[PDB]
Amino acid sequence: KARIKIASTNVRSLDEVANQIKQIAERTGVRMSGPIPLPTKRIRITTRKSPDGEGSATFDRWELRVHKRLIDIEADERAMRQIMRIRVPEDVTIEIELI
Amino acid sequence: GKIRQGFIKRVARELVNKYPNEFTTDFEHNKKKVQELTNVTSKKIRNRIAGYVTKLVRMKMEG
Amino acid sequence: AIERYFIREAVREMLIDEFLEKELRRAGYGGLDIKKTPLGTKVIIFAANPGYVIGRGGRRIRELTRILEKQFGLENPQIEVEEIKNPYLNAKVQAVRLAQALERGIHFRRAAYAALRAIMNNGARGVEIRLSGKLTGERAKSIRFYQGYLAKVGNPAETLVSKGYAQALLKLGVIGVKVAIMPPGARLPDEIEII
Amino acid sequence: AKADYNKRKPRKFGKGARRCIRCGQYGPIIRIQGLMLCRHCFREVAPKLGFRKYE
Amino acid sequence: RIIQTTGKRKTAIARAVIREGKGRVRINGKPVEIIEPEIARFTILEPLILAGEEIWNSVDIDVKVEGGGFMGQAEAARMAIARALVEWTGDMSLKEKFMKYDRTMLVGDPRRTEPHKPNRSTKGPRAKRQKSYR
Amino acid sequence: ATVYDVPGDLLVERVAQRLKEIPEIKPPEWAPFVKTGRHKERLPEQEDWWYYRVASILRRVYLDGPVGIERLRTYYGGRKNRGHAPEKFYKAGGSIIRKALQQLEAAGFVEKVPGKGRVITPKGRSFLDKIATELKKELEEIIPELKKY
Amino acid sequence: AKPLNERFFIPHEIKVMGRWSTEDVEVRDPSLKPYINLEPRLLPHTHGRHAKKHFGKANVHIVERLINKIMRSGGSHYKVAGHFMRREHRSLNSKKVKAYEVVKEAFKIIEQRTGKNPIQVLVWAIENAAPREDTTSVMFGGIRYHVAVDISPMRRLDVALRNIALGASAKCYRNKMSFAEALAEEIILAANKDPKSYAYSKKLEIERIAESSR
RNA sequence: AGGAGGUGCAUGGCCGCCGUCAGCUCGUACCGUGAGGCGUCCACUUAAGUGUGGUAACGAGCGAGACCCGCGCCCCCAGUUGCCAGUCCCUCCCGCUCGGGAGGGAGGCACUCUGGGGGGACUGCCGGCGAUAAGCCGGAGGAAGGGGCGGGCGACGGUAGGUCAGUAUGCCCCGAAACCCCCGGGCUACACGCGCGCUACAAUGGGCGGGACAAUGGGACCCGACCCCGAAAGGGGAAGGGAAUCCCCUAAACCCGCCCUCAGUUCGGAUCGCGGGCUGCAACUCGCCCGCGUGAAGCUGGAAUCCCUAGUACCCGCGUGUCAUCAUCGCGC
Ligand SMILES: [Zn+2]
Repeated sequence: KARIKIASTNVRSLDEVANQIKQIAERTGVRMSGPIPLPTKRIRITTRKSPDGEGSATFDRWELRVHKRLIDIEADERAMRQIMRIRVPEDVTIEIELI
Repeated sequence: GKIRQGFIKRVARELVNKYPNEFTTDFEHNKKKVQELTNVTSKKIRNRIAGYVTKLVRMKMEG
Repeated sequence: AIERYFIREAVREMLIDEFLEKELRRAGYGGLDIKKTPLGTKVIIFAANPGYVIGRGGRRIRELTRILEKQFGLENPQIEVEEIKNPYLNAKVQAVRLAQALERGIHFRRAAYAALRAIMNNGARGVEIRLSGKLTGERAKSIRFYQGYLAKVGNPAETLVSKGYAQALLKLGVIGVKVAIMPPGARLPDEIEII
Repeated sequence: AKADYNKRKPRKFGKGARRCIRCGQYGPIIRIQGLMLCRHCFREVAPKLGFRKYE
Repeated sequence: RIIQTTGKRKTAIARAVIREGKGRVRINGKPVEIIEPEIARFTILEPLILAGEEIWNSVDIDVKVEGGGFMGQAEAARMAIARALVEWTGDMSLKEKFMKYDRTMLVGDPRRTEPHKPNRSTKGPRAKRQKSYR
Repeated sequence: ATVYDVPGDLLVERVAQRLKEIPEIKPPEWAPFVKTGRHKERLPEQEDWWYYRVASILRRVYLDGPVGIERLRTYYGGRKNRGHAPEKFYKAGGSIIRKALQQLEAAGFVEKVPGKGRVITPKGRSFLDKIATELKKELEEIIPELKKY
Repeated sequence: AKPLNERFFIPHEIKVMGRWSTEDVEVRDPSLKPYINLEPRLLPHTHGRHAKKHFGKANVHIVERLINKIMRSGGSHYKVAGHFMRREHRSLNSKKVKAYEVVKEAFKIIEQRTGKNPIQVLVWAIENAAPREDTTSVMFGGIRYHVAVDISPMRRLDVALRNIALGASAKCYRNKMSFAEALAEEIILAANKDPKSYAYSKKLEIERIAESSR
């Protein structure tokens, strides 16, 4: 079996990669486990606006969201070559492991 | 405060003038046809326009 | 963790962009793009005047690759130079050009009006240029030249518009130049029409 | 005149072991995710680093 | 016939399973008759007393509750039990009685915590530091 | 009838009374001169608190087993009066819990699950269940609503 | 201490607290009758839900109102019995279980000592402690005047409950009397019209000032 | 070269206040010799220069709204690292097992959950008021009735308001000193005035034993389950975890049982003695923790003054930022 974890800061790129993998699996005819959406990771940083100490304190909360999807497939020669031939856009990160 | 918007009122008036027979006093039907006939992409705005066109049709039928 | 990789990549892109902005001020710098390839990394630099970026004999490009690899730690980088899609719609480039004109010594009013007219005639819904600093005397001022339609409050103003800022180092001090441009084809939520 | 002086001694902890990569400050360094960025720098930088102010 | 229902209150989620039995109601495996405090026990018991002895001694209920406090879990279990009873008997008169007595037994409670804000945060959204004025 | 059908304290006290008989559970020599946690101000006021603590530990192993020293310490901790400083939560000591668990193991009521903790053996399970059954039989007379259970 | 039967009391009918029924409770004052809610209710706990609405507390059971009023500190910006009762960390604020237990004990004491319905005695106390007139500043022309005004039924109920709770707190403050005993004594005294009660004394004070200023 | 030397009365950028206030303006026409005026006024309405109607003005721009994020209801898809309701097997326990309960495997995703796309709420309907409009009050249905609830976004300008000691920077100055490094000290001093807080002045309690229920977030010289040692602090080995898989993490307020019974007390825990530890190259100036010992004001507070309209206020604890150690603090749960 092969487990693939795909994470990105762009939901559209995430979905594009997921759809490409799904199409590859469908054309190869191999059963595929649907994309598991893992909980989004939200990095929040709260910072004081003023560069000095004078004035009423005000803060801004800058948030960076990272979205994660998981897929499980059964290993095959053509399927795995096609998957390794994925586009993997710049903002998406892909990890492949075998079980 | 709850007052209708300028562009909402203008869009409703021009829509009802352009398609007199394509709207009635039914909010659901007005909503469907507003979504079909307008480039609106917001559900809230679409509901605004649909409600106001329903009001305009009611006024017309009243006289 | 995975967030640590995202953060390191963002920070590296930061430092490279800032260094290139310092280096290519006179080259009409517009931005950069970094991509990963099996052999290494590829860096595309958008410049209105690739002549300066390439230099004579390729020495500038050679040294730039050397620096961006050793100092910034990128892995086997290859640098390509491209033209700006439209220099008159990139706010940063226009701000840098106006600052350079002020440094040259053109009257601020004439330079601002010329830049505004050129940007408007090159295609834009609206434009606004703010000049702040020691103008017309020792007491600093802040004058704005505006034309067309523009937005400054809300998500449309945050996203649609392009903003740039630059500093002109004259003899009497620093002048701040701010440029905001609304590119053509941008539709505000208020604009809807029958189909 | 030797060069053994004029050199910062090695430091592994304290406010003297962290600096802003962009500013060189010594005070409010953000280490939330290894940013190593000063408070002012991060504030001026957040929109274009991928961070956003959703609400 | 096994029937499942859900109830939510604040951060408390209760899943109730109802079947045919003798009248055994268990919350997390512990009988409802020894629920402490009496306030929470009464909150849990109210729907059954409203329904009556006949229906009460005709069904068995097992409730699993997570999250929240001792009152939130009790109210979530109350909602789950009320919904399970209503759907099990299918009695519109009983549903009407429940609605008139307490609309919240069948309908959830939308109220949630309002996020805190600066100026003495960690105390509340609107709590503010005392101002010196001089 | 089992542990889940009986209030915790009424069962714990009875288990302590019953455990006073078993010879493998004896207070340590340092028991009289020790508090039950750094967060406690004054040492116990029972003179037989050891048996109550051991019964509580046994019931905890029965319910949430397998468990360990650190998690039992978390359970047995509590708020501390720090004086002018605000109140804060702290864990409990480890020697009491470790010795209680070792004594229970010697008695045969618990056993070590390697890398996981300590789990109740069938003998201890039967002991606790018998005590709970007796308590429930006693309670049923006062509360008729518990008969059906 | 208390019997296991009381510890694990299991109600089987819909009545106030599962022990006392309000079917026989009688309210005379026609002004206050539409506002003293006596509908069947097992647990007097509505989790608020009546603050959003206007006149939304006119449908909250009287015992729940009493519990909410008891849940307090006693005094922070107003002096009670010539003293402040600023209980910071030992107050009953946000402890509805404690307020509920205190009210239960007070009702038990009232029934033991009187032989009648504790809720009926509480009703009587409210009727006796509800003022009928007050005074306020009203401006006509360019200056103010100290005029006399009436009190609406809901304000009368609010004042009565507030006075009863404040009297109970004052009686219990730094005294051998427990809170439940203080509340029971205050309610009984208000029902009996004995001027010793804080509620009756304050009602008479407001009444006399209003009469003098009218 | 360098400069945390001066100048924020030379600047940029940034930020607080006017102010999330509703205001600030433009094209043409018209009135006035002119500065200027009209539009931007009047009646009603709105949180709003929000909108209807009348007019020497007709249109328009930037603000407001729109917009963006999250919460609450329902449907579709998705079933792992998340979940265990039904069904099978194994093991154990109880009133001797009719019956009931627990755990592990297979199995399922049924419910919760995570996260993508959609629906729903729109004065849409009814009665009344206003004038038939703008709109307002109440009612039915509904999860959500009137800006759905909370937030992000701060207009033309001013405030010579704060910031050169965060970075940049004009002028002035040191330039072998004001530049750069090393030890030691200070920023921690203490007759006294003030701001914001913690603990308390007790029974709406203190102590002792026992019984319950969370969420947000973080983890590589890092979190560390689990076992052994110690009375506590703490010490030795060490599984697992780059994370829906492991851990931080079995919170307190609360509930039961016993003692105390109105007392400067079994309240209150300042202030010192002795001893044991942790971090750190270094603990005296000047760190934190632990056991025993003593037990200072304080018994509710004048004038005056502060915050808050619903899961809000009040009470109760926890996460994180600062961190080798140190949270009576900020931001959140
Ligand atoms: Zn910096």
